[PDB]
Amino acid sequence: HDSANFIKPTSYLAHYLGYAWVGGNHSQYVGEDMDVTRDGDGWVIRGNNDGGC
Amino acid sequence: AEPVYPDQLRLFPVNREEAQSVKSNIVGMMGQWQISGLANGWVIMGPGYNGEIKPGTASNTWCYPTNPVTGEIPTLSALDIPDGDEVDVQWRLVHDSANFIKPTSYLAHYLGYAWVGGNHSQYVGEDMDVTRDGDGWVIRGNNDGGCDGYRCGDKTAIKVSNFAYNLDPDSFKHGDVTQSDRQLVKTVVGWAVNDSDTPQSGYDVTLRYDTATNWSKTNTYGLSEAVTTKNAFKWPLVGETELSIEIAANQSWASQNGGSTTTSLSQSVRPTVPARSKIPVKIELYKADISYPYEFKADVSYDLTLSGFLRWGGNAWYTHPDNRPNWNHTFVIGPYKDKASSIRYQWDKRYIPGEVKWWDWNWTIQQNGLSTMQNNLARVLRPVRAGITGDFSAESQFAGNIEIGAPVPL
Repeated sequence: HDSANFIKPTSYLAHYLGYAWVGGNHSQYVGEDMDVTRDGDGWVIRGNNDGGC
Repeated sequence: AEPVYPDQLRLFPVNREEAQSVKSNIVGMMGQWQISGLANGWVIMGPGYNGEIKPGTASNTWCYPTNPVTGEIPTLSALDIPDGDEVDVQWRLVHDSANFIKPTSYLAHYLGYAWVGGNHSQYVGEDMDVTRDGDGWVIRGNNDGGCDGYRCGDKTAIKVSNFAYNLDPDSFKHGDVTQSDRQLVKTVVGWAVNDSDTPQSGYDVTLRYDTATNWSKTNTYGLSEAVTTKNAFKWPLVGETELSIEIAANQSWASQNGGSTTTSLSQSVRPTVPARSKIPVKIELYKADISYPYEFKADVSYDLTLSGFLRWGGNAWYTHPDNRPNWNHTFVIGPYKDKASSIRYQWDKRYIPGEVKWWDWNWTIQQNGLSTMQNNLARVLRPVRAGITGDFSAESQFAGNIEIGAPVPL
């Protein structure tokens, strides 16, 4: 849940390698508007998909 | 950045990540089509907007109070039970109304179980019957006379079993060990002769006895194909004859599983013999039944099982069923063993929506209040200490004997 130390660097790493749509619908920048969820024994971080794009 | 407990929230500071971390609880606590701000231009929308979090502005802001409090379950002092045997201690434990019967009945009531009480009172935990059943105990409301209500004859049942003891290291003692029904297995006698000028200790005699069992199972399948040709010919001297040719092929597959278990036991003697002397030895093995008494001081833990049907008007199960189903659940009152049976683990992890799989404690906090649930759970989980005396017995065990004799000069 650390945005400045964990969420931003990993999103930027994914962006630099060529992955698409690293971000949420409520911002224009990489690593913004990201949702964190608990799934099984791990965690999933993905951009918010509410509204339209 | 910091965990947020929903019971601490107040609609007067709340980050977007904090609001998203606890989303369903915040959405459930606001009216439909209500819009309130979070912080730094972000606002959260109520039901009908599907809980969307989008930039906006508002004067009504959610705000975690400047100094929130910790909601840990308090720890109480131990309860002392008069000394006796295991069953006496259990009987004294399960017949305490103020310390055992009331807290467990209130815990069952708070979770949504129906009819926790007897017919001769209007309050929870009153008019309860205690009975001895097998290796455990059953506590249920008295069902004499009549009652008025939908399925008022289906009283919730509380069951106690699987008692365990955590001994104090320096308190255990045991008495005389006695044997009965002794049957001989095998014996051996021998001599150790030393004719040198120095003491010698290089001698060894060993007796060992083993038993074992085994099992296996096998499955087999197969196929077969055959072609036959038959004709008739006339050959010199033999005359008419019949000639038949057959060719065949087959395939087969098999699979096997098995296992075994072996029991063994051995005895050895290694004497030291003085110079110019001899020593006799003897080893014996028996089967016998063993008995001895013991005593100690320990801490008592047990399993708690609740059985009944959940109320239609609301219950604490995380799916919130409304068809009045029959329910069973077991708690372990003591050291941690599993997540599904640990009250403390579920209570501590109530700020993570993905960990709520058995009981919804935030619902109970909303229904009854934080301090009421804290005190009830503190009374439920109170430690218990007592002194124990008992008896041990077992059939068909092993008994041995090893002897070194006196030296005889050569």
